[PDB]
Amino acid sequence: GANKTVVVTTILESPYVMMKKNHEMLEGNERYEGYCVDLAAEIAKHCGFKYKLTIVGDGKYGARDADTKIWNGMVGELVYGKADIAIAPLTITLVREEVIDFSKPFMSLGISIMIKKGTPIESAEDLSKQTEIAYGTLDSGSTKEFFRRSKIAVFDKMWTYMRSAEPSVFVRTTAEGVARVRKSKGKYAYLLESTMNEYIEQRKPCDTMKVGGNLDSKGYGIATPKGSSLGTPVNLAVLKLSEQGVLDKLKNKWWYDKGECGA
Amino acid sequence: GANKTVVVTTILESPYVMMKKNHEMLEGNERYEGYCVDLAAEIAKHCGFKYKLTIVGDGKYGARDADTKIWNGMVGELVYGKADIAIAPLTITLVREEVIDFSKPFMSLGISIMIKKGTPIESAEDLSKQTEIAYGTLDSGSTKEFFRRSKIAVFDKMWTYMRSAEPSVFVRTTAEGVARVRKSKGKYAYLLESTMNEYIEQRKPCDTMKVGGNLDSKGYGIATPKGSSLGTPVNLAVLKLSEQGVLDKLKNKWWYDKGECGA
Ligand SMILES: CC(C)S(=O)(=O)NC[C@@H](C)c1ccc(-n2cc(CO)c(C(F)(F)F)n2)cc1
Ligand SMILES: N[C@@H](CCC(=O)O)C(=O)O
Ligand SMILES: N[C@@H](CCC(=O)O)C(=O)O
Repeated sequence: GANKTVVVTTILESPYVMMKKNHEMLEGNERYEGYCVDLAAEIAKHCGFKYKLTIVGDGKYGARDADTKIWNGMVGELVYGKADIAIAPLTITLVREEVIDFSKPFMSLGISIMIKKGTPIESAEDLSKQTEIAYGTLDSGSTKEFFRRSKIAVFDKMWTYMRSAEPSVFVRTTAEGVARVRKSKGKYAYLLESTMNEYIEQRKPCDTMKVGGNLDSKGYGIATPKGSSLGTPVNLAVLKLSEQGVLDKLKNKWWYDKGECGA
Repeated sequence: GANKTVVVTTILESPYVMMKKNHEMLEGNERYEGYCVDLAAEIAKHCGFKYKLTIVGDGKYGARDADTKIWNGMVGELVYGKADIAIAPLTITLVREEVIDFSKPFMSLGISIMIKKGTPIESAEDLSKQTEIAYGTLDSGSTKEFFRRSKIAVFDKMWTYMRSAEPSVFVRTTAEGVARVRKSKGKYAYLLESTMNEYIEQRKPCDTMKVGGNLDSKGYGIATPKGSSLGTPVNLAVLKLSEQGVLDKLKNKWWYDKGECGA
């Protein structure tokens, strides 16, 4: 039919979407800033639609409950028609690509290790061969699923430890996992996406480090309900923005230019 | 209808598709080896189709002639229905994504600089600020198009030089550009994709080097004619292979394990 204001689902995750400090003075899309706030503005311009940013109610990326088969998070908001598009650091996975459409990826990432500086760990293999330092992942996301499914020996060894560890090694939010690394005196390491890991390393108090190579190679995509009319224009817009240098400019804006830990 | 043997278009490009040395003893798909030979076998298995590898007649990736609007290369083979699928290091671009379907990317790359070891160049900026050392790209591909379209100052400066340079800085095949770097005593630098650059650096005579960071961020996709029934199963297969670790294993097989220049 006639063009309608598009409901965008997204998630509070630095530096993608962040509440402006004075947000209670502000209304609508003006409450928020970040890489995905900027990317939403670009996508909507290039597709000629009006839109409203909404933070996912349950604060989750998206996983399907094994008993109910109900999708939660941003994936769930698309699946049940509560949002028209998800513009967020939402990982392209086979289990999701089957229930939602994903654009070509707008950013690459791989799973990585965050340590408190000085922690005697340089790799996933190192983590797996010891017990002094606990380690975990975010709940309700692609990292946790990577470990759960992995048939690779070292990651399977890691998963077997993590699923049964006490107290729990899993966290609800990235901020929580970061707080735990910062406050555990080197006795907790966090497995999170390289992109997030990199942003945090350049933020005060400058007490974390990314170590080792990435565990996998993947991407974030703009997601739409399966068969949405938005899917095609959205994908073309991501490719156009890539080719125009805009994605690179936005990455520099929200990563390099936001660096607080020196050169 | 009933399932038919799929015609695969591909291109002789190391280490993706390479003639086996004894190929005149061999027939059909057995003539060829490489990353994309292996990837084709995996894709066809996961999609349950039989297939025939064919080398693109004109030896080109795909560009559209500005006067005729006729597509050449592997893109042209898809557009005119001479091939059912292209399984090759074929770059996802907006001009192509509009005439063919691309899978989610199976490998990432960026444009990069190849020099003869000892060449006093470390970046694109360095190349642009001098004239002693000539530099160019492959014809009929995404690298040449990147420079031609770029609105970025340094790349526009590079393009202005390259388009008018004499003798021509452009080459028909990657092997030709590599030969020119090797035989020009440091007076020619070649702009090519990081993936290819990396493979060549680890091959005898070990006389080239990749320098500087990548100029862009993009990917190779499996391409199909627009609206092909193969598009969906092919994409799911790429995601499944990614998640299974197969793409990483194949990268190690054809890059790291093929290294001839030491550690
Ligand atoms: C035209 C650009 C917008 S594009 O689409 O290339 N995307 C732009 C860039 C940043 C990108 C490239 C490849 C990937 N990627 C995803 C996967 C797995 O899905 C893999 C691999 F190869 F490691 F398996 N790479 C993710 C992101
Ligand atoms: N980007 C991930 C969330 C972060 C993580 O799982 O580490 C997802 O889409 O589920
Ligand atoms: N992968 C490129 C060819 C190599 C290049 O242009 O450097 C393409 O699809 O056109």
